[PDB]
Amino acid sequence: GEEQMRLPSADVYRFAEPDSEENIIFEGIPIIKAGTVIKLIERLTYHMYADPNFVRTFLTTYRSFCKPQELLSLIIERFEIPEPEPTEADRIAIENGDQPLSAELKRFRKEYIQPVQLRVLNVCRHWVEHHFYDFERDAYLLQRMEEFIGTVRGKAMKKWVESITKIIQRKKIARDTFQSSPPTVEWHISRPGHIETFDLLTLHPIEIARQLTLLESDLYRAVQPSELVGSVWTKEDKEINSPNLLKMIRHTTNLTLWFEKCIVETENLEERVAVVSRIIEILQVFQELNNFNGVLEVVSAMNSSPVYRLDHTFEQIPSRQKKILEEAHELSEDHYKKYLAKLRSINPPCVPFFGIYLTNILKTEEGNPEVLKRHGKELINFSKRRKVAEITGEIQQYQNQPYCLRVESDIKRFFENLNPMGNSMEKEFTDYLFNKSLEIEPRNPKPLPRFPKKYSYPLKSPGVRP
Ligand SMILES: COc1cc2nc(C)nc(N[C@H](C)c3cccc(N)c3)c2cc1OC
Repeated sequence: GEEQMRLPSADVYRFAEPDSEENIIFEGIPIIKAGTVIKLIERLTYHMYADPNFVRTFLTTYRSFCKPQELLSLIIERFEIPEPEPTEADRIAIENGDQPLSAELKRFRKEYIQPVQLRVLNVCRHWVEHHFYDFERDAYLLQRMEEFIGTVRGKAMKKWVESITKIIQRKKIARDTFQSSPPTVEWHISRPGHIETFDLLTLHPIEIARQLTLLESDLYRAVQPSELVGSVWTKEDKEINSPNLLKMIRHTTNLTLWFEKCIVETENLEERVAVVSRIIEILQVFQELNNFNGVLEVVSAMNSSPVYRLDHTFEQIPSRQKKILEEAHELSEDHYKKYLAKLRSINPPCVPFFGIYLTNILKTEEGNPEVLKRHGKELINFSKRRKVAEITGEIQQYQNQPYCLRVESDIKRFFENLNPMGNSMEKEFTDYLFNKSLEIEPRNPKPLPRFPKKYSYPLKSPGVRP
């Protein structure tokens, strides 16, 4: 029909081939279920309408099916639309030195070229505003973007070119508050500045929880949604594609293993009871601060193979502290049912539990195919990417919740530099922790031996009331 005849031919332009069962599948604006990358690019910059939901989802998840350099080449290719030849009558007009009517050329420029080109510029703008890290990780990509943007000509394009340049410059500059005063910083045995004495029992439990909550809040807020797409944190380029997520994972591993280390390396039973009791008090302050990430880190340490088996230690833990620990565990049961109910009911600020998102994204990545087949052709399963983007969107709704708590730089550095494993690998260190657990509390027939004290300071906690 004339609709396809008005569009450019497939021999000079790839984004005008008609829709079909073997290049695009759908789930007012239709929702894309699957398609070839060309059809995804076409609909990302569609001439009939804007689609901000799709633009946001595509730019969050495209690195799982298209490289940044390839996306830029494709949207530049999309932008470069050939114009139709003059009609026979207008050819005669041009050869006679007269102005052609150019009715179809003008209609095509207004109803197709200008909308598609403005839609490409809108993708460029969203890309530099929300995903500038692609340009920080690849200077050549930015050079190509600035060259493309800098050569765009048009009255209607001018405003778009300036906003894109403004955002890029604002991002380069960034690379190079509270209504009330925060509470008084709490000290226990260790004095301010005496970093050498800082430890689990010498720092105030309230302040350990406050400083770990600020540390974890900052780590949570730094994770970008694309660090979780396509399971890139479990792949080779994880250090470049997921630096903030890996920093959050490594913190959780170091903090959890440090709590286990403090517990099993305290051989004296009475002292180990004081250590465990202090870690439950730290969990109590994490609850008060709505740091669910911190609460579930303590749960993980208490449920670990070396700690969970310490029946002689938990026997001496007051019933009230055991019930607090049991209810924190129940946050994880029934697929984190109670945890999600608590998160949706609390008032900000909070630090959500990050692990649940990683688990659910891995389940979505492993349980859904990368491509869908239709008539022998492979289409990118975009609904899979949309589901991952919806989960990462849940992460983002809590990333603008700063805490009215004063940073204590020395305590902050103490927790940033925690290295319980030392030179050991994780598996070998956890085997050491379990073998250490068998040493301090041997299995049933072997009796419980007595061990000497290691702390030359009082074990009584100052409590959790500020
Ligand atoms: C079926 O498996 C489990 C059920 C649990 N049920 C409850 C209610 N709490 C648990 N753990 C909490 C955090 C806790 C309380 C007291 C002492 C210690 N050490 C840990 C559980 C751990 C389990 O497995 C590891």
